[PDB]
This record gives sequence, C-alpha cells and structure tokens, in this order.
Amino acid sequence: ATKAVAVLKGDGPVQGIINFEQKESNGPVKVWGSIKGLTEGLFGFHVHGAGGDLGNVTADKDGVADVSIEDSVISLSGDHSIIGRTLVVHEKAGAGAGSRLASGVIGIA
Repeated sequence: ATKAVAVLKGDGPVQGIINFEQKESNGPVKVWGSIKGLTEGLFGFHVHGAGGDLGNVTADKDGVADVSIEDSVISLSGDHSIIGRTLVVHEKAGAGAGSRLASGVIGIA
C-alpha cells in the first residue's frame, strides 16, 4: 500500500487532517479524516489543479466535520499522482465555490 496525509492549516480556526490510503497502485484511494474549527455549514475539499472538488462535507454544531470516501479517479502514484499537490478546504460546497479556509500539501507516510 501507499499512504499519505495532508495536514490542513490556515490563519483562522480551521484545521484538519486528511488521510489517503491506496491498497494497490491500480486500485481506488480511500480518503478519510476530519476538520475542526468550522462554523456549522457545508464545505468542500479540492486538490490544486483538479477542476472539481474531491468531495464535500457538512459540519457539526461543534464546528467538526468527518470525511470518509472512495475515489477511483485519483491515485497516489503514477505521473498523475496527487502526492505533493495541495489539498484545500473551502467555503460553500463546489469546485470554485468559496473562499479558502485551510490547506496542506499531501505528503507521503
């Protein structure tokens, strides 16, 4: 397997950790982790260069949001590997939908 993680940081209250696991180089990627510091509302994750959101999450009264998804279009290897690109969490649920909150480079682990 390959495993990678983005540690999401920003100026404001938002922080988070997004884990990426791929069992086989040719297989799908599990993306899971959590974001705190949110105001209750709906948010989205975007890899720089991506063209769309990696996925969308909604947040708790407590400012916390939980993510677990499967993505078979991206990969942690090959020449399109997303290792080294930037993960972003941003307001308002959509590819270009809203201001950037926090971000992190997707590192290998």
